Amino acid sequence: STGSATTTPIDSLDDAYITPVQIGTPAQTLNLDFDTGSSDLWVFSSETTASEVDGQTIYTPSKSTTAKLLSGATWSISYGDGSSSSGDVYTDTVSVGGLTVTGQAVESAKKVSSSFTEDSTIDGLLGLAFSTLNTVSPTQQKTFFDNAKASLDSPVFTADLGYHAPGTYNFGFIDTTAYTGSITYTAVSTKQGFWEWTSTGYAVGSGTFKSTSIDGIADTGTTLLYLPATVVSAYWAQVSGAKSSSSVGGYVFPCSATLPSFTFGVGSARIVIPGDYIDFGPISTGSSSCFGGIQSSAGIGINIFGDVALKAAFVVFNGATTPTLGFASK
Repeated sequence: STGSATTTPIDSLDDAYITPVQIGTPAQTLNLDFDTGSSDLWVFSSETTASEVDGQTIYTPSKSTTAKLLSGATWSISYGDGSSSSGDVYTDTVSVGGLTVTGQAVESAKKVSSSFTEDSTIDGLLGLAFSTLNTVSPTQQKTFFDNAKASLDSPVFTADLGYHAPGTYNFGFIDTTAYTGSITYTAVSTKQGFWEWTSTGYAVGSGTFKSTSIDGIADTGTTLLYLPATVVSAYWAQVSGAKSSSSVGGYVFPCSATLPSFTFGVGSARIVIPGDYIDFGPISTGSSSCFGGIQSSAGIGINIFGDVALKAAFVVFNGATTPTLGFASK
């Protein structure tokens, strides 16, 4: 089997992407944030504290003839940005782009933090990291991909995120029309439960490539590119007036600037992030200070190849017995 679904930016900045997901019988379609940095499929629901729901579409398990309470199971998750959610668990039928999993754990939120409430466009998350990170207790649950894998034509999914445009998540096949040149594959460590890999270096604009190993995670659920302070300083030094602002929470730059590109290495291959992808616009409405899309990972504890990086590539998440990651230009 295979599946193919369009993923759409939630706003004009590509802050996140939403993908429609069918849950239950008859189908209830919710728009979920596919997150290769976590491993829980959770939704706003009829159980979510009413004051914490503001415009989201909810899953109502009592209206699904295939929903079953997973008795005794609870979940609770905290994300790198400080947001969180928790609740109980149902199993139900879940379909993405025509690919159906029966008995998928659907984690129903009883509580969500303010950032989730305030984002009316995201109805929940669909985790695509390794199932070892799943938070359900006392019986850990599998991700949608893990459940689908054996049925797929090939044990892979691909992320093809757009810049200010829709893109695609495919399951079970590689669309050879969706990228240019060849796909370069690179090793993955699953030790921390992430799609963790090592970039071979970087360049700033038309500058020379610096060969250096940068360990990080491919994370579709993180907006920006978080890299070591040395690398980030070298990038922003090429933008007149750019500076790190403790008050704003990162590097800012004059909105009048033209940003240089940023290149990262994948083995001997190179992925070029155009300068425009690194512009996250005014820090506040009407400001002439703009927020940068490359930020320091210092104090996160891990480097993160978030959407800024991933949307410059066609990315293969290869879930074979020994997982790997592939990157192609597009």
